[PDB]
Amino acid sequence: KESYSVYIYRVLKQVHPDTGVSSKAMSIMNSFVNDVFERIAAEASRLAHYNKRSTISSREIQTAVRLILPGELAKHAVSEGTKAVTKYTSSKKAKSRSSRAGLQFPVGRLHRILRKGNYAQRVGAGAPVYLAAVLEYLAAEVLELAGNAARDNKKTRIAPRHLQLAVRNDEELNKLLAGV
Amino acid sequence: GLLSTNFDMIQALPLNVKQRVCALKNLQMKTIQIESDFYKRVHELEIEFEGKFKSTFDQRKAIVAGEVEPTKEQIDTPILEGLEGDQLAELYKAAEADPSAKGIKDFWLTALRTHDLVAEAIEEHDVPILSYLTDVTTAASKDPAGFKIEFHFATNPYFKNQVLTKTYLLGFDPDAEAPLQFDGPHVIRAVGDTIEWEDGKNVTKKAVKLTKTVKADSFFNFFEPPEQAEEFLELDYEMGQAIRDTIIPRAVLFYTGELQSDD
Amino acid sequence: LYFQHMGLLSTNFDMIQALPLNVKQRVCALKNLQMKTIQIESDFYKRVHELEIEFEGKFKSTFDQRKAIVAGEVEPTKEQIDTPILEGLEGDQLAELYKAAEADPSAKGIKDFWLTALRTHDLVAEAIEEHDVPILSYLTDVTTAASKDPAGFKIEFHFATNPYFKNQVLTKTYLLGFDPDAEAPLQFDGPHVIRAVGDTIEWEDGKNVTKKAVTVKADSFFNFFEPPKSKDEREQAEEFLELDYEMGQAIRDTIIPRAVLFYTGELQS
Repeated sequence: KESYSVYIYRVLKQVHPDTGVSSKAMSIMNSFVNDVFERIAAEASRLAHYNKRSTISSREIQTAVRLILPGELAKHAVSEGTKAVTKYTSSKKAKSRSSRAGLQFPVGRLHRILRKGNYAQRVGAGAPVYLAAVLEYLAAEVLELAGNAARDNKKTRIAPRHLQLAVRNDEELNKLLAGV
Repeated sequence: GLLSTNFDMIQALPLNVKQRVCALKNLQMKTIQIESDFYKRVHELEIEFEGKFKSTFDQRKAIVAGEVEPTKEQIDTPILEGLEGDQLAELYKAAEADPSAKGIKDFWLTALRTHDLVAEAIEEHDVPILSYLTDVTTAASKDPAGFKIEFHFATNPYFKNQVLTKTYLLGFDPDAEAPLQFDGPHVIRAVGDTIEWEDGKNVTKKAVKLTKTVKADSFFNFFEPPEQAEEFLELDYEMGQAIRDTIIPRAVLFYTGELQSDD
Repeated sequence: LYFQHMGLLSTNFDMIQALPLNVKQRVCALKNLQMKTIQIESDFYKRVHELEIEFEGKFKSTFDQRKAIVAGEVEPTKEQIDTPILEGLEGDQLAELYKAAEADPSAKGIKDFWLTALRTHDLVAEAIEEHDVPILSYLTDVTTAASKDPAGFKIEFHFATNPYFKNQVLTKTYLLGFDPDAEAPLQFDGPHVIRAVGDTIEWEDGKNVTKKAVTVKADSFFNFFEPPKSKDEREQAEEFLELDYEMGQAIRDTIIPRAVLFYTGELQS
């Protein structure tokens, strides 16, 4: 039941700088992010419930992402998560984990939610970085398509109907977000 | 002490210059003693202002509990500061009045769990317990120097206590054995409160198999404070500071979530 | 912690939205009560400011004695000499250090004291460029004082006679607002900078490290004495203004009270 609205909004300004988003469309975005997060986390736990300490690493998230996300979304998400981890382990006023990874989505909060749900409890620092990049990539893809549909319909604000056009008319987003 | 950033420079200093640095160390100790008096006066200032803050917090508790009704001047305050006229009127129309809903349910639970530091301490089995929290208050003292935080719970099936008290004892003087540390008031002791749990409700304890009783994760270990012992106390104190300095004075901003952090 | 000025981005917006109207109106009352709490807090911060002014007279003597030591104007007393140069070390370990370098009668005071202290602080060190270094060697003292009317504080940088500029004191002044912003009252977190006021540096010919020929502004610590202007004198400029103020706070609140600990590097990050 978590809110990523401020991060979803910052991502929106990156792909569509002069486009807004309605409050109901923002609720739907949050549902997308929460649903994908829960599914990715539940499988990352199940895959790490069988090693000794049960420690969710960047590599468990990577495998859960390959399983949950379809085809090309999976390849691009894995690309994004890999780059975020590499930039994060390469990185150094104290800079937040999200900005060290070059991300808008909140690494620290996702670490807390991962550690909390006891999904194979013990979480490595790379895992929220990778997962934040995956959810941010998915948010950016949806927002890009929904923004395009919005100003094709002569609007400057993403409405719920622009999200459904973005999702249902994209083969892989539709398979990923069908149950939501 | 040999970890100092500029040790090699210090070592190379000629002796007559070294003695001047020593003089500066002695003068620095005197500065810190004066700083200690400053913090004592600030602590008294905080005590003085408790009476000034009290009425706003009382009125807030009465509103949260449903004991008093909002005035017209109160009703005309925007529920969220950020909104424009149009969007605000929508928001007020999104859900009709419900006369069976008294006060503001889950106010303190929502406020506490929206703060990222306190959210770290809240487990899911703590959530229904914190639903019974009706008020959170704080007060400071000169004798013994420190402050307390009190958590008021309505009658509930989890424990019998009606007030859970957390007390911090503070040292305001520089440590005679390390005077140059002094960074302000520092915790001597934390004193919690014994929770009188109803049968089978103690989420702070679990057994593992000899059969031992070990600590389970829960917000309510906040009321059982402590070579690791210094790591717990500092993070316990910092959570206490957050509640006293940040959450209590600005509770409704955490309830609405208008105060955010980017960890 | 930041205040979310876009209300629809509020973390608990959907919960708020779903609240029945009679509950919403109770939250509205709490917002009104919160504004009153903030007004009382602003009075608290004014009282703290008064306390800081009051204690200036008490701190002054320790800082003055420090400047005299740094300049070589006074000799350490026996009790000062017996104070360990580094806090952790015991008699045996100290006698090592005190024998590691023989006295040098040509060395007066503590050369480069304030330069070293400032450059050991990570925030201020970022602002010190290499052509600033020989100028800051002439810094004999850094002082600060606060005022009630007009509300704010100043930092004064005292320079010995030097070939870079003629000024003996460079002053940086911050005017602070202690009241909540009437059009955005809920964000109030304490005093906020209204304006920063610098000082005119009377550079000797060809020594102005704040200027370069491409004539453009060059990077230099001494641009601290050309602060960014407030809006009533002109955007991105207000983030520049906040970063200037933050460095002023670092110097006043941290480096000045604990200068020798930054000189030794006993204060770490």
